Amino acid sequence: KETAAAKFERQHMDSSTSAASSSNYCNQMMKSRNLTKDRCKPVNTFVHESLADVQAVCSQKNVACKNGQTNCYQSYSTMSITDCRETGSSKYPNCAYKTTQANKHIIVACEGNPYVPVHFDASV
Ligand SMILES: Nc1ncnc2c1ncn2[C@@H]1O[C@H](COP(=O)(O)O)[C@@H](O)[C@H]1O
Repeated sequence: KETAAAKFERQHMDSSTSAASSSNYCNQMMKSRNLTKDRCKPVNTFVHESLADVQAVCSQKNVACKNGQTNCYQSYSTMSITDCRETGSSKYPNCAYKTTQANKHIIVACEGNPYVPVHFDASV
């Protein structure tokens, strides 16, 4: 079965591109990562850094989580990311997304032993 750590990797990791993310990127990735199977997931972020670098965030700057938990961490450095946002005309099963590359600090929630990312909270 798929662990929370694996789900985070599926939903949020894309180390293969540095982030020349085409206009087509979100359309393709939201589908291929199975984020459009049940509904169109409204928003989602992909991180274009190594797994090691993203895992390392769990020992970086501790910040409050949006849900009020205390297990969130902000990256000390900016990271290459791509935000995917569902368009107004997007209609499930044909989910359509605006692709936006940015370089921002990421905030992730971590759990477990080993202590690893399980939720993408924000970018700042
Ligand atoms: N502080 C947290 N620790 C662990 N999981 C969380 C936290 N905050 C939210 N979540 C949930 O973790 C799941 C993964 O989120 P996402 O990475 O957005 O798919 C979501 O269902 C969130 O509601």
